[PDB]
Amino acid sequence: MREIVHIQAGQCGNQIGAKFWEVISDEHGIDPSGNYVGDSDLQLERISVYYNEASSHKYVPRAILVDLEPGTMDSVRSGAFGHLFRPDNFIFGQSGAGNNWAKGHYTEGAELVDSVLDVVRKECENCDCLQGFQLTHSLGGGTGSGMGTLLISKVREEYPDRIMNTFSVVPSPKVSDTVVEPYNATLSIHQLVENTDETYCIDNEALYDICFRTLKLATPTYGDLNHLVSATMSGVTTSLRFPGQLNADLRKLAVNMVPFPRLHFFMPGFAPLTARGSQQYRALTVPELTQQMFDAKNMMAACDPRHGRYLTVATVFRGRMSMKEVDEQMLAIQSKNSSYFVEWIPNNVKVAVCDIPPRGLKMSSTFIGNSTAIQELFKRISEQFTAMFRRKAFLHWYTGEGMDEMEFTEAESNMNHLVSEYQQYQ
Amino acid sequence: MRECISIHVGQAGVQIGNACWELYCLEHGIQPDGQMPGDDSFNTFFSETGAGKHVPRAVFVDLEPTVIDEVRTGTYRQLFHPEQLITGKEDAANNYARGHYTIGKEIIDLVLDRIRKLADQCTGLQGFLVFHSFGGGTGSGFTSLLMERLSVDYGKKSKLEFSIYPAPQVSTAVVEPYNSILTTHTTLEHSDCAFMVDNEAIYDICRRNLDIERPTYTNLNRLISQIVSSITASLRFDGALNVDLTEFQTNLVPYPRIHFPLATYAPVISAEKAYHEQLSVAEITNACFEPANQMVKCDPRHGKYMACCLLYRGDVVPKDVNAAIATIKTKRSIQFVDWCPTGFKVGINYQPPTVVPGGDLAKVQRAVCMLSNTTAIAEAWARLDHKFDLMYAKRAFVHWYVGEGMEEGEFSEAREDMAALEKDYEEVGV
Ligand SMILES: Nc1nc2c(ncn2[C@@H]2O[C@H](COP(=O)(O)OP(=O)(O)OP(=O)(O)O)[C@@H](O)[C@H]2O)c(=O)[nH]1
Ligand SMILES: Nc1nc2c(ncn2[C@@H]2O[C@H](COP(=O)(O)OP(=O)(O)O)[C@@H](O)[C@H]2O)c(=O)[nH]1
Ligand SMILES: [Mg+2]
Repeated sequence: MREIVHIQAGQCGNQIGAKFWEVISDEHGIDPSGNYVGDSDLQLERISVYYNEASSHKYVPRAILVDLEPGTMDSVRSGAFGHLFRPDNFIFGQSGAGNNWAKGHYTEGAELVDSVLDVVRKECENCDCLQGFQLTHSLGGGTGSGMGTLLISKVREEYPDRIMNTFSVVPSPKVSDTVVEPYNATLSIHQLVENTDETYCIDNEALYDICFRTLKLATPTYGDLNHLVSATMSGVTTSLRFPGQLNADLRKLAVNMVPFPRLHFFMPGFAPLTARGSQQYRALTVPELTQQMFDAKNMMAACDPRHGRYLTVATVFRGRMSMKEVDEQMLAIQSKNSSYFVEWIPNNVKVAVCDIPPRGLKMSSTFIGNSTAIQELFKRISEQFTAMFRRKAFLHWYTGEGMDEMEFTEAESNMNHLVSEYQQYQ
Repeated sequence: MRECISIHVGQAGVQIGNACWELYCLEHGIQPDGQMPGDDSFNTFFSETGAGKHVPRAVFVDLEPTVIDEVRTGTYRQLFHPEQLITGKEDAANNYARGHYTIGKEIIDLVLDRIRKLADQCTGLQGFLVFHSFGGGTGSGFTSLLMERLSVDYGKKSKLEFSIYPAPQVSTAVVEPYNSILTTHTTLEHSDCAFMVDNEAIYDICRRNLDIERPTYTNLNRLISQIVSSITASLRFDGALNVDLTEFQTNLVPYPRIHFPLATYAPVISAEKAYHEQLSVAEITNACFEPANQMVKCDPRHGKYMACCLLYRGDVVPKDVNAAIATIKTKRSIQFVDWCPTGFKVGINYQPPTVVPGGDLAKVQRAVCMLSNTTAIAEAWARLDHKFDLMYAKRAFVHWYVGEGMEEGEFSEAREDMAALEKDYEEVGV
């Protein structure tokens, strides 16, 4: 039936992908050995979407692991769920990308990608009906950005009408885990603004603030961040993977959420979020989840939606809910928050309600916003890039890899056009 | 003899269809396996096989398997013929283009042929029933296309449809106006009559009048099912006055370009209030003519009544009925268009509106269902056109439709037709 291919970019892509498949394996009750222990038919009903049926009935998740630094993939195989993935779908060469977008994209990753595409074609040929592709990666990483970019390019060229989206880590506004990031971000964003259907911006600082504040934590790690992200992913794919009212296909979401082809960028969000023991003072109702979802503090992207206007909003729900509470809350919210929404698009909300809640919760929901604070992200990125590029810092590496300066110029031009287009509608 | 083929397109149509058919099963004493352990007016809506197995006459169509798979795994899987359940591999994505053109074209032929054989089995065919959401891509496009095809093929066969009218305040999608206007364009050019219902009004009604907690689509569909069942019940049982759908066409359509009868149903009350509430025909009619009890959010007092069709069930004597109608005639808060001497027609049915086990509606020995036209619906069309005018002025989301095979001229033409409809209501309102 309807199927989605998940391509995990190197490093953070593979890690987040690991947690992603862990969550999905928990969702459908799939043992890490590939065995189905699930207690319901809805588990295996349409499960063919993310999984394939083996001869022994063991379920192989449909995914492709791509990294130039196998150490991560080695750690993945060393993981408990590493046995789910057949050794065939592991595709890696051995070199560092050195966080060089050009080196990864043009040279060493290009000697790889063909095999990845072969595997993609295999999976695609094994698809009854292909909805599209999804790419978990990171902006600022050489492999993630370069290889992810090359991959979405080739994949789109191979599958133009198919859905293509990516969950991409975006550079942090204050600190940075690497230098040269603005270059990779700019180039990747250029190729991403032209190539994909949609992309989800997520900054670690936002998740740090959220997890530290909302969930009241002490010493967790990236796993929890990836867990959250994968929870969001599971949410949208849950709307896809289970019955309910106003069931939302991915392209339907893409249709409702994107008025203008070139502005597809979104802000993911999730509810409910409560710390241990503080949950007892909270009640589970649609108003609560909506209050959490529309809270600027719960935005997983670094931004302040208070500055901007919503072009489109999609709130997906999970569990048993009354359509009324949703309707009333959306109406009241849109009513009192007026001027936070674009005036020439009446009814900016897209509602989808799944009857199947996530494990452990009576109800859950996720928030996909569209706003110009993304333009603000593009502003800071453009600024940093301009600062670094003006003095031609680190440029000799990319130039050494055969990357022409005109491409940087073009990328910046397109980014400026993009943010300008964000400012155009406001 | 007199038979009708039901049609359910989209989640709305299918679920409403489910409610409708379970209600039918309850009314005819049939059980999910297609058995019933005088009523041949059920043979009207049900065919039969050598084993005495009674199966419904309907066609379920969803471009995505989704709900229909729930139906296939549902209790009534033993009821419906496996061929009557038709599923594609993906939806219209709230895009009129797909459903009307890109997807449905590879499906609709099958659907049409199945409807044709289903029509071949009929001793006689009065018409069709099309259930869909208004503004939903699948329902909109596919029912537009299907209505065109059916209109071409079956000619003068009555075409009736129950559409869910988009609510003014609340919406499940941003693109609903486009699909809605394209729908009413291509549908108006074909459909004989269309019953408009707005979920918000149903919410207000059930909440306020039924005095219940915040409900879901279920009992909503049950109410719609009650209305539809009341109509078909006017057809499905021998009362004092029996009514053919052609008569609904005759009475509710003074002009070919205007058919949009608004549904209203009374009494609607809690089981507790039913004890204190005295049910009389006059009071029920008074409740029927109440603007708050209408199934659409349009206010009838902003326009005049053109045609009004009242369908009675259970215990009703035409004496106090005509008396009540006169009592209504005396009231000038309710005004009728000047050139219409009388817009009233009264159906009478002996069988009462049976209640569904686990249902929220109180049991009553009588009930009334109004089908009537007003220009307040033109006001609704106006607000719809306004929303569309905005979103179209900014050319939002158009690239989908365009890339998927729609032309801007179609949108323009549709809008022009809407303007024409507005002026039609305006001129007729004189
Ligand atoms: N009254 C009522 N309306 C419904 C119901 N289900 C869906 N709707 C209406 O349908 C609209 C949503 O579009 P759908 O009809 O679900 O579209 P679809 O059938 O899924 O087909 P696609 O648009 O291609 O996905 C909402 O605005 C509702 O008004 C229902 O069970 N009862
Ligand atoms: N959410 C999340 N982000 C990560 C994780 N690991 C790395 N990152 C992000 O990725 C960036 C580092 O880039 P990296 O992927 O290591 O460069 P690459 O080796 O060229 O792909 C940092 O800014 C981090 O924010 C992770 O486990 N979770
Ligand atoms: Mg649908």
